[PDB]
Amino acid sequence: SMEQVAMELRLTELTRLLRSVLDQLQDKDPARIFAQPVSLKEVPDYLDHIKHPMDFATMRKRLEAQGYKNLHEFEEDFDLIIDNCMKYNARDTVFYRAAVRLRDQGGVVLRQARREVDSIG
Ligand code: NA
Repeated sequence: SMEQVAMELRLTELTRLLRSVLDQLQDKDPARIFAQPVSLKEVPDYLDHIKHPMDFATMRKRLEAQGYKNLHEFEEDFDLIIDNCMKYNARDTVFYRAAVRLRDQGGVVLRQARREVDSIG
């Protein structure tokens, strides 16, 4: 149907907007602390601590399969990156501190992307 094609164009356009959001968020992580999944070789107990791991590569895979239906879903995954790190790592670590910074600096990027998704429908 033509209705299905239009829904598809909307998903594609959301995907394009989210790809740019994701590059912008990831520049707020120059150290590449959240670039890839936590290694289970190197942190074998990780899953006893954190039930839903997230990272930017896993988000990028989901994105390119147009697996985000809206901004809220995308925000949930971003927030898992931060919230996971702040539980697993203590306050006085480079890892926790990099989450706080990614959070604060990501907040601005997301505040405008919410306006762009409402605005552009
Ligand atoms: Na903790």
